[PDB]
Amino acid sequence: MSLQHEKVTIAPLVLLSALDHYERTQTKENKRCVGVILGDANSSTIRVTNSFALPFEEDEKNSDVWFLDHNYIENMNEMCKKINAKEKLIGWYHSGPKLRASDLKINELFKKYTQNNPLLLIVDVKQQGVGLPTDAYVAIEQVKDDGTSTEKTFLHLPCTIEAEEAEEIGVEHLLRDVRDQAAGGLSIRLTNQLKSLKGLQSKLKDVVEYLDKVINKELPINHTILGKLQDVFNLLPNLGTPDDDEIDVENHDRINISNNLQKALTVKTNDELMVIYISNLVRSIIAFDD
Amino acid sequence: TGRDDTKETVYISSIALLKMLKHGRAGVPMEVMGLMLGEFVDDYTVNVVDVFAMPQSGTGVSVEAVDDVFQAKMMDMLKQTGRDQMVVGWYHSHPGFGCWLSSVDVNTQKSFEQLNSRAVAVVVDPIQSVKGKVVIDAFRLIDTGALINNLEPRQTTSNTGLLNKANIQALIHGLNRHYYSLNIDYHKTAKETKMLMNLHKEQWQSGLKMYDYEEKEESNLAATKSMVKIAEQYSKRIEEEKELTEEELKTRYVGRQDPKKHLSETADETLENNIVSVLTAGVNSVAIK
Amino acid sequence: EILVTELTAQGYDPALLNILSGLPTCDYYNTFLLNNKNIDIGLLNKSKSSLDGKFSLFHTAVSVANGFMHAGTTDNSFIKANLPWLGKAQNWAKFTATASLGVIHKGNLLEGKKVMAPYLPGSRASSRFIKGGSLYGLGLIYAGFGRDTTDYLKNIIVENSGTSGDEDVDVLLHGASLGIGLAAMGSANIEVYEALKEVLYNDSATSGEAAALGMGLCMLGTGKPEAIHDMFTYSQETQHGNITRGLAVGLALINYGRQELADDLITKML
Repeated sequence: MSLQHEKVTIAPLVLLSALDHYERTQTKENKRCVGVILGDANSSTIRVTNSFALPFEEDEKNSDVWFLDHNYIENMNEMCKKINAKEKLIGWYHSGPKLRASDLKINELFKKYTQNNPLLLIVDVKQQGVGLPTDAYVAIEQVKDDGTSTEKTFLHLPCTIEAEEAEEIGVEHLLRDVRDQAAGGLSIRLTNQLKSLKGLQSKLKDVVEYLDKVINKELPINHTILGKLQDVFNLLPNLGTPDDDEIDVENHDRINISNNLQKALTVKTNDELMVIYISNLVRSIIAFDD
Repeated sequence: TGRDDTKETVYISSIALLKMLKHGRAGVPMEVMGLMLGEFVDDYTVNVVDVFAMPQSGTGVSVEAVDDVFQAKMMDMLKQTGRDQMVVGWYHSHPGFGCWLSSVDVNTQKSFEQLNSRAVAVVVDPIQSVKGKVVIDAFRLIDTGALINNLEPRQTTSNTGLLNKANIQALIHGLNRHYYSLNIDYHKTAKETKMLMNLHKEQWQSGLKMYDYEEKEESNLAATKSMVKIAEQYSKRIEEEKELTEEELKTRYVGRQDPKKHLSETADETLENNIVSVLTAGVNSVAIK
Repeated sequence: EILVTELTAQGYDPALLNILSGLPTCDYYNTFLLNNKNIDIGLLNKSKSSLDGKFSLFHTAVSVANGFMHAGTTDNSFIKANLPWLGKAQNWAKFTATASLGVIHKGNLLEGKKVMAPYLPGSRASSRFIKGGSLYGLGLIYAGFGRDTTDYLKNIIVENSGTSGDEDVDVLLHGASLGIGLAAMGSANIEVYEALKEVLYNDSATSGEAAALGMGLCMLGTGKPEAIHDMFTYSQETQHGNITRGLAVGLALINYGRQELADDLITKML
């Protein structure tokens, strides 16, 4: 098993396919579609190219009770080679809104067939998230230095996408939106600028109330989270630094370029002002002549 | 009366489209193929819900390179997952050539037409789908005898359609002598839209994230110099621009590309670029501390 | 329709109540058209030569075109000019030619059944198209005048609304549903609304769209909230695009003259 990971890259196909398979098992209300996840690994970047359904039953009475049809998984993999002989198990997807604690026991079963720690890719079917509608975890077993026993736990990794160029234009072809969450002109990136700041608000809210929850409702004092929080402050500026004074000098510089650029545009349009007057001036004569 | 055949439009679900592209480009230039699972409802809608790939061969497409043994196992895999419906045809990918059926492919198609008459052949060009257009065209065999009787007009009855011919040359030979091509529409849901349009996790990490300010100074330097050269060129032009006949001035005093226009494009890009960048600096500096 | 019932009880002569029907008034229009219609029969030939009849799209343009040109009085010139040419066509090109007779013979109430008589279901069986396209052409003939015609078209629909339907049946049932729409236009027949609702619920290929149009015509202007919602919903229910288009615009017919009482549906449709 690879115990080295960094990122998860996801093909667009994977997400869409799990939503299709979800409605065709007709799953909802704690019955959640679970299929196998196919792709490349032994790589720090988990590259997920495809996904398929397995025959799976989820009991809603107990989620620690589940059905997985193990025999099917071997047969399906032989047909995966027929398509392309470089797709293997690298985990399993969940279709639910969020992480279950029965998902740790499920993850055990796919270890048997993987040369990499098994991936949990939550494909939402309500399409939440302010980035991608996918969350990503990989199960890691580690000692915890907080005085608590060895856990197997799902630790978060970033989500990214790797899309084939051939496929990507199909996304553009399908999509008739002119894009307001991706770069464009000034106004488009002006939305992108406000959108990012409003994203920071939402993310900043959740930390504050997690900290409240720890010392009154008694959620674990998790040192690893709070350590990254200490580094947020140390990497945070302080007023009266000559670096943040240099920002003032650097503001002057780019604004002045805008100031001259603005003048340049004003000149050019005043050439067209005079042109049109010369066009009206000739067309007085033509009218008068008729 | 007999049976009348009429227009259809092949609706390639968003899922189906990505799979054909993925499987087809990856296997190019060796020919790729696979079956189309879907359903026919209506009399104007072929709805392809999913496709899969059948194993490649270095004999490419053949009537005996279809392989039903593999089809049967695959069908039972969808049956256990509750996804089987009806195989609505076959697709195959020509490598860098156009969409047209080969003579061999006509006989591959003749087999599936027996099994279901509404079966299509969907010819894919993957090395041409890296434009801003995806090139995919669809065919469906029509009886040779019917073509003699002038029953190609029959296939466009009861709408004006979006009728257009995207490709001729081998295509219009095969249409004439075999098939009726179909236009292609795409189906997708409102869920699937949101999945497709989303392509970054850095959506909220792109107006707080910024580029190095040395790179910005280099950029302002580059931009201002470029427009300085274009201005000298413009100045040479606008020593006249006052004689009869616009076209004579454009040749003589170069208004070849119009240095007015050229300066406008360049001005406007760097001007817009700087307003975002200043705005990013000022947001972070004031808000964070 | 409400006005005549009142005038009877105020006490009036039956001459007046004949006018208010409009059947006399249509005939006065018939006469005017009978006498003065100036039509180029040679133009019809030059177009006939250029636009082939076995070429189906080409055949339609002509049938429609000549049908408009000779529209108003029963003219059998089109039939005789193009006598072999019509039979060359089939599929919807032959459907149009039959129903184009009702464009030419539009109005002509007295002779309304009579002239369309050889193309009627149960006196024609050669094609499914002719059988359906007469019912539609019979509907144009009584368009705005079909108070009697409503029952006669409805018999065929209710007979065919128990079927799951064949593609043989669909072509007959389609023209019935367009025809009865015109016949019952703005007469507020809930009988017709019910009858065509069961046709839409068959899920038939051409007929579901044709039924959807027909309800909107009959129930023009009423703004019935049952009809508005049921049809709005059915677009998701249906899986045929034709059927989906037919419902959307049939709601248009229903919200005629209802301006901002109809604001609410528009907002939802968009």
